Amino acid sequence: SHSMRYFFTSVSRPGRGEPRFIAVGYVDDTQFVRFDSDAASQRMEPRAPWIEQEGPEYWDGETRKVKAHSQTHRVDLGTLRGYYNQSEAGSHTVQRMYGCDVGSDWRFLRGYHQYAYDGKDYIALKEDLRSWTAADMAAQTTKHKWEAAHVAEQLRAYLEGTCVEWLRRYLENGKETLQRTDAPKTHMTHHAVSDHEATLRCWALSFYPAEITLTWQRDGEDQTQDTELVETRPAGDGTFQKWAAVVVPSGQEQRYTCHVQHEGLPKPLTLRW
Amino acid sequence: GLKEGIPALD
Amino acid sequence: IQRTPKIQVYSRHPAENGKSNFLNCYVSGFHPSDIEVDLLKNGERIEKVEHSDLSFSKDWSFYLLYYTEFTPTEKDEYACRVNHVTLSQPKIVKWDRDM
Repeated sequence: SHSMRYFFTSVSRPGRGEPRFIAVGYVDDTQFVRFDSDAASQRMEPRAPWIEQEGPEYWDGETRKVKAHSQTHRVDLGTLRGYYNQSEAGSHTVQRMYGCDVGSDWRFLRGYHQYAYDGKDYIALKEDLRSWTAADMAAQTTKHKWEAAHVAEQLRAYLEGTCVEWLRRYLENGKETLQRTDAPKTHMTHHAVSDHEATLRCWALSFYPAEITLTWQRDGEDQTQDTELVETRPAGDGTFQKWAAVVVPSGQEQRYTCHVQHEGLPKPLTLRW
Repeated sequence: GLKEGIPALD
Repeated sequence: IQRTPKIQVYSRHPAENGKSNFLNCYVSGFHPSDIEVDLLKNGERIEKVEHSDLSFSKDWSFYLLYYTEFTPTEKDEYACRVNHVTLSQPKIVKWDRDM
């Protein structure tokens, strides 16, 4: 399973000038391109070595296209302010995500195109890539207009065809990293809270992709009481980190086992103190 | 690669 | 909508005194996007602090990684200070070795 995803945020600046626009591109959990209106180049920039392989015609295209995306969102911010009957004094946010998934065969699996205003669902293309999920009556108006203009049909042609063609190209060219898994480097730590009570903490580091499961079990039986899970987090170097802890009576540490599932492990690992 | 054009709301 | 940021502060690699490393402050689950994140060494603001490109999760909330190079010691305290419209006053999370 693989994906390509583009994320766009536009933020109106009522004090002066035009909205802040930030675009980012991903293949699975690897960011590969950026654009930022506040940045000085006014180009789509590379963020992974394997996309720097692309020639100038690629960078001119993506820059032209991303600037046109930027304008579309500027205009959208105006439309929405009118629809929701808001003043020009407030700063508002528009966000768009689109992209495609492929299965292990590299064939079209799924498509995406969804949109939010001030952080709430507005309009989304449904799984079939033919109909829409409008959240409220403003979005309903957009739904009727987009149906009339055959927007679904146009997005479908990209997401089913051209989108997967790029993803395929990128997967080949980035195969040394994008198609390599990095298994978690695991270990455990002990923290005496008192004479009676102690904390075991089970660590997963330097792993890719981000998807991982850490579970504790006491005496070979899943335990959720007295545990904690932190959200999975980026190391900074393209890999991720996570941990899980459990509070345990002092001297009972050997009952408890940490279980680690991840794509880069052929079998799940088990750890014990 | 980005789509050639995205729909405006209006 | 308005969601408060979740904050994690941690080292990229396991921490050893006198060994160069990266101090991270991951902020996530927040809205709107405008936010202030500072890394602190014994209370003072660190100056060459870089950050990731704005993005967001399935629920539209944003996340950012703020990071800088550093060489820990036994004495030096490190922390992330975050300010956002959802917060009464800036929130400050101290870095633990249980990172």
